[PDB]
Amino acid sequence: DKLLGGLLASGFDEDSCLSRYQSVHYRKPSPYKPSSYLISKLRNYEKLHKRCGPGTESYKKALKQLDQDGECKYVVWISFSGLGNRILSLASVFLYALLTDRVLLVDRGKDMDDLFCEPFLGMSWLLPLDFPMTDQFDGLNQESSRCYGYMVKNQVIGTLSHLYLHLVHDYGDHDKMFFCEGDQTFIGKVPWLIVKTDNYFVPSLWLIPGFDDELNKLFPQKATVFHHLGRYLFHPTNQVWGLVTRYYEAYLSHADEKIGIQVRVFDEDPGPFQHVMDQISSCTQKEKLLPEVDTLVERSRTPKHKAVLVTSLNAGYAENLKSMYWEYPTSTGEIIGVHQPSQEGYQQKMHNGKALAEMYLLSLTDNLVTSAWSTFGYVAQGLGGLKPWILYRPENRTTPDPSCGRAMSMEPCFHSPPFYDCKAKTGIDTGTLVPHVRHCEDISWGLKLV
Amino acid sequence: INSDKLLGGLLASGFDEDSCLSRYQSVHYRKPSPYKPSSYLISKLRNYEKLHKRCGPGTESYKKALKQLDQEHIDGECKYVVWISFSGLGNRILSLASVFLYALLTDRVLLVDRGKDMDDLFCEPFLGMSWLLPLDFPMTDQFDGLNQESSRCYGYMVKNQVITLSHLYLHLVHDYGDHDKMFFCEGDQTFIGKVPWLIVKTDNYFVPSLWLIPGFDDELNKLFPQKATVFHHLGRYLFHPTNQVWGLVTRYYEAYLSHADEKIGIQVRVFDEDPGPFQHVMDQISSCTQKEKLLPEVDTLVNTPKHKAVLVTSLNAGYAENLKSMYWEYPTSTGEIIGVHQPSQEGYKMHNGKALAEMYLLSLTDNLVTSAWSTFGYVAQGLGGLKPWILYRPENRTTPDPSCGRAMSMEPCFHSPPFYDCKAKTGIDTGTLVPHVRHCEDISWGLKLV
Ligand SMILES: OC[C@H]1O[C@@H](O[C@H]2[C@@H](OC[C@H]3O[C@@H](O[C@H]4[C@H](O)[C@@H](O)[C@H](O[C@H]5[C@H](O)[C@@H](O)[C@H](O)O[C@@H]5CO)O[C@@H]4CO[C@H]4OC[C@@H](O)[C@H](O)[C@H]4O[C@@H]4O[C@H](CO)[C@H](O)[C@H](O)[C@H]4O)[C@H](O)[C@@H](O)[C@@H]3O[C@@H]3O[C@H](CO[C@H]4OC[C@@H](O)[C@H](O)[C@H]4O)[C@@H](O)[C@H](O)[C@H]3O)OC[C@@H](O)[C@@H]2O)[C@H](O)[C@@H](O)[C@H]1O
Ligand SMILES: Nc1nc2c(ncn2[C@@H]2O[C@H](COP(=O)(O)OP(=O)(O)O)[C@@H](O)[C@H]2O)c(=O)[nH]1
Ligand SMILES: Nc1nc2c(ncn2[C@@H]2O[C@H](COP(=O)(O)OP(=O)(O)O)[C@@H](O)[C@H]2O)c(=O)[nH]1
Ligand SMILES: [Cl-]
Repeated sequence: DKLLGGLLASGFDEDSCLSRYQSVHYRKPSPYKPSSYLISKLRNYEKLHKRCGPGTESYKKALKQLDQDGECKYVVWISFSGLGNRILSLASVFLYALLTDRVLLVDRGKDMDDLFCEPFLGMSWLLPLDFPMTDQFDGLNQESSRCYGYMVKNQVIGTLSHLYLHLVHDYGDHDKMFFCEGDQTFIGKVPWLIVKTDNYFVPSLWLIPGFDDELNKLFPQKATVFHHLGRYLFHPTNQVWGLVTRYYEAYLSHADEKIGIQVRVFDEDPGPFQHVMDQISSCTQKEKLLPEVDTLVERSRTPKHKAVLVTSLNAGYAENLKSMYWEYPTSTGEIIGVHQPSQEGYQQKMHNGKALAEMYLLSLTDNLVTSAWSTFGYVAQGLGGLKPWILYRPENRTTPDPSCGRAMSMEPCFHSPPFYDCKAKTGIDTGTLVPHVRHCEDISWGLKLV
Repeated sequence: INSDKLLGGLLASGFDEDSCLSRYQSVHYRKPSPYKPSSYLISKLRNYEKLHKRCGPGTESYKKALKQLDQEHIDGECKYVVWISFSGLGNRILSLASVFLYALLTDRVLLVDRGKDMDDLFCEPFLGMSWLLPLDFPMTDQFDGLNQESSRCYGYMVKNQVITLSHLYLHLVHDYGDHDKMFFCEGDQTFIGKVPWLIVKTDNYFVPSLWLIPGFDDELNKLFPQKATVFHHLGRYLFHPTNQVWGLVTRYYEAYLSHADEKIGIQVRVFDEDPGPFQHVMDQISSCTQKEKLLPEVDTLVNTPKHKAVLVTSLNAGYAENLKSMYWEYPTSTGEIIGVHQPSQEGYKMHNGKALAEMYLLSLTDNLVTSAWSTFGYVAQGLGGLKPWILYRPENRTTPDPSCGRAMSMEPCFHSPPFYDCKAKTGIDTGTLVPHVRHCEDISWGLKLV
């Protein structure tokens, strides 16, 4: 099923985006099926987009409104921050567009169209380069005159022609009013919304009345939001897809089982660090993801091949594993090969291409280990429909104990959620209101769907 | 008993299997050699085993021969040649094979000084006996200090015209001189053939000059009707990795190489004070493998392909990393699927085990590129019966042009030959006497069998 149970629309040009349908030959089928209601929501979204998208008459008339009522409403996502952040925040803004009957338009930035194919059949999701507010995207912040929070603060609130929503991690109490029901009703009248964020803000949408009922219908399995919208939205270009297929076929395709180890060390020193090496071997072995080796001369008595796919900025962790499985027999007899695609040293177009391909490769494994706080790993696990084991975030360069725990769900984590009761107008722990929105396993104040 | 498991009669049957798994199992991992050992050679090795059983360490005969060393002048039942463990592993493997050939030509028993690790690396080669020099051999504590000035050095005696003896030290190290080189003269071999105990220190593959000695020439021609198979046969006969080293081979083969349709070996050695890696060496490898059609070009302007595995060995990982990137980043011109693998990056016990394992892994490839001057490469090509493509030694950090050329034959090179006409007692170019002994491709000073 190259259509993912109805999630994807047929009729795309194969050759211009090989990954779209051809990736069926590379993963196992997801056991999570999209709701019939979500499928209808997306087919109808594509009709709205054909009706209102760039190049249409309707879109031209709506531009003239920004400048000088209407039947077209929009939300523009600004390109900003690292790739993991961009994939997650873009999926969030898309969900928000579905909840508000808006058209999503994508600021291409430097490379989004170099990485990702078109997701909406017959139109394009890219904001035209001549959109007349493009020169202001960089400057837009909490002090912008059309920043919603800045307008609340100054108490400046007819209907505005447009509104900027500051949803970056450094946002304040006024910006956070975005997550309140009364504020959403006001914002819903504004034709043009511009969003900047580096967070996966999905979970808090489930706490806004009105949205909650719609979300219930869209995702009866509440923790499939990113798994469905992410696989629907993001398809690597042929350039990026080449890195995926060539690495898969050369190094991973002959394995009975594949284990992804997504290694991310939030430290200015590049390492590698012995305590992280120790965390990894500790985790994979105590969870029976990888076998022990032993030093007995007398051996006991066809073996499965396991490929270990390690992604990191530094290759020391994979080299450590490689050596160990080369130097010693496994206690179970299994055959273990360790593979790492790259060692880029730090974040830096070939670099973004490689990072996307590596997230994609991780999403092709059978069992996945990820690193606490890493959105690199959230993307991999979401696209793969994979519930990882999480390597907890170490303090004072001490190997955490326990070294890892299983995730509650495959969902990404919202790192900077609001902690606000809109009704009582006072603070509250938003991770203790409903059973399906809980604090994240890797970051105690984050939120995620379960 | 001319089973492929016995290398066509080269190996004797009857060895205990579990104590040396590599011995007969070598068959599962290589293809069979098209070079058949002559039945003359097979008879000579069986009869060498009878003599070794009669005269070997611990026998009543050995013990009786030890008493000849309890005096300056000595007729016994048994004569020996003792090899001193000296120099790097590639040097030791080749020199030991040369001394063994010399033992065969002089009806002598070979005893092997185990040094620090010969018995941790190699199994016993002579059915029913040990080839190790006993640890209480009277002269072992002299081995380190024997040299050209030693009173018992044959060359010293020749120089000072002071010539039966019970023993004689033969200095056959690369720094030897004109009087030591007299070893390679027929008249001197007649004197030497009288001495029951010879002690040899060498770091050279001295085989080729034995072919220029009357007497030996006739026997060599019967032993090796295909002249350039000397090391291929004796090396395969003598050297079998212990179980601990064989585990390095099999685990690496099974994890990384076993699914390939073709394997290309690239043995990289850079004789330079800096560790590198050097761009001009990368360019050389790239040029060599592409112009010789060993590895395909890539398309930078983009049904059932074959899987080709590239096995790179080097102290520095920079060359394999560069190849791996190029083949990941760009599609092959041919559609071939290319995987790049390097076992170790030693940088400069477990170490000697890995070096030996890496030599054997190279010896398992289908086509082999080697570095000029490198006995590491000589061993690997010899064990595999591979005629390599040689990367010429570069001067002044310039990529040579041509970058590589096919060897004249699979034989190793003798780096420090004598150039002396024994009969006319005068200098001569020993590389221009007989068609089957020529100057090496990679070092014009040396000689090889062709
Ligand atoms: O006793 C406390 C003590 O803490 C000391 O710091 C500790 C402590 O850190 C708490 C703090 O962490 C922030 O995350 C840091 C992280 O610690 C760093 O490791 C990391 O370093 C990066 C760096 O940013 C890079 O530029 C550099 O090159 O490399 C390093 C290492 O890889 O930086 C992050 C912050 O990065 C964000 O900000 C800077 C941007 O440049 C960057 O792009 C951006 O990253 C994005 O951040 C978002 C966040 O949503 C998301 O993760 C993206 O994926 C990512 O790309 C946290 O950001 C911050 O929240 C922590 O502060 C605590 O926050 C609590 C929750 O409040 C937030 O969420 C809810 C919302 O309602 C709030 O408005 C919002 O603020 C809060 O309750 C609490 O009071 C805060 O302390 O812990 C870990 C330890 O490692 C640190 O050393 C501190 O120095 C000391 O003074 C003292 O306070
Ligand atoms: N190729 C590659 N790039 C990485 C890796 N880890 C980190 N990076 C780079 O650093 C960035 C990390 O930022 P982001 O993607 O937002 O994820 P996060 O910072 O881990 O939450 C990545 O996007 C890459 O550019 C890796 O394993 N492989
Ligand atoms: N493991 C490993 N060791 C190497 C490699 N290249 C060189 N060495 C080390 O350096 C030594 C080189 O000396 P020798 O073996 O006599 O061969 P040569 O010096 O290349 O002629 C080897 O024995 C190894 O210990 C390599 O690719 N892998
Ligand atoms: Cl450390």
